[PDB]
Order: sequence, then structure tokens, then C-alpha cells
Amino acid sequence: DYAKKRGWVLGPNNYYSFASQQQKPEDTTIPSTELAKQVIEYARQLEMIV
Amino acid sequence: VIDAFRLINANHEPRQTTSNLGHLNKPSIQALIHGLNRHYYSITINYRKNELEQKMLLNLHKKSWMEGLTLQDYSEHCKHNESVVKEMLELAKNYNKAVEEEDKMTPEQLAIKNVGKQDPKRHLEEHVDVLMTSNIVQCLAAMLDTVVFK
Repeated sequence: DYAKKRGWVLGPNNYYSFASQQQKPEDTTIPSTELAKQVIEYARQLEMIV
Repeated sequence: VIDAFRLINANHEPRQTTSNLGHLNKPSIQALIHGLNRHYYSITINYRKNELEQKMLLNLHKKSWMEGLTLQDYSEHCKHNESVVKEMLELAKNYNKAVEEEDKMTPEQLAIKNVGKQDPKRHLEEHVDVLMTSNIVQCLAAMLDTVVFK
């Protein structure tokens, strides 16, 4: 009953994979807009009259 | 350096003044020695332009669009960064040495202290500016290309 309550796959008898992979996040997209914004902020602070 | 001239007859004043426009140039000593306001007088030069002349003069220095997005060899970029940082190291040593001075220095002696001798603070500032400009430009161009080209 508790195995059913939790999200356990219930494989072979007394064999429930826990999927510790956590999807193994490997996709990477080079966040580019935010990095461009950061560098532009750097330039703004370098150039602006304080 | 350009000027316009006309002669004065053997007479009185050569011209009539109905405005301040004439008396705005402060004639040069050389021209005065060589005969200005005695044998000839100057005339103001103006550079009125038309729209197409203005546009062409402004466009002269405009570069091709691809040059703007073009990146810069990463090997050369890294080599330049490395060279400048290595130079900044010695400049920092010299800056540490110089900071210990400026207290054992006469108020007049400080000005002539930087005559014939390097200025670590000034050189550090210049190197910092060049490094910041180059690296910021390269990073921003890289990101912009990353998005624009798929």
C-alpha cells in the first residue's frame, strides 16, 4: 500500500527502481540573451558618467 | 588654415560694419605684419553644404556590415590577453613601489617625479580600458552570432 502511495515503479518482486538519474540534465542551450544583457550592463557601467 | 582676401584702394575705412560678423576672427600676427588691414582685408569663409554632401561626408567612414559581426581569431585574442596581463603584473609591482612614495615627496617634486620615468597607475588604467573593451566586445559578438546564426 505504501509502495503504491509513493511513486515507485514496482518492478520485480521487492524491486522498485528509484530513477536516481533525475533525468540526468545534459541539454545545454548557451543562455545568450542574458549573457548579452550582462555584458551590455558592464559596458554601460564602464561608459556612463558616475 | 585658409583665408580669403581683397584689396584696399589708395584712400576712410575700407568697409562698412552693419553687424558683428566681421569682427570675430582676431587677425593673426603674421598676416598683420605682412599687410593685413593695410593693403588688404579678410573675408569670412563659410562651409554651407547640401543634403547629399552632408550624407556622403558622413557615409565616408562607414564600414561594411559583415565587418561588425566578424569575430577575431581566438588564439590571437588569448595571446593578446596573456601579454597584457603579464605586463600588468610588472606594472602592479611598480605601482606598489610608487604608492610607498608620494608621502616622502615635496609638493613641487611630485610633478617632476614623473618626467623620464614610467607611470604605473596611468599604464594600468590604459591596459584595463583596452582589456575591458576587447573582451566585452568579443563576448557580446559571440553571443549575438550564436543567436543570429541558428
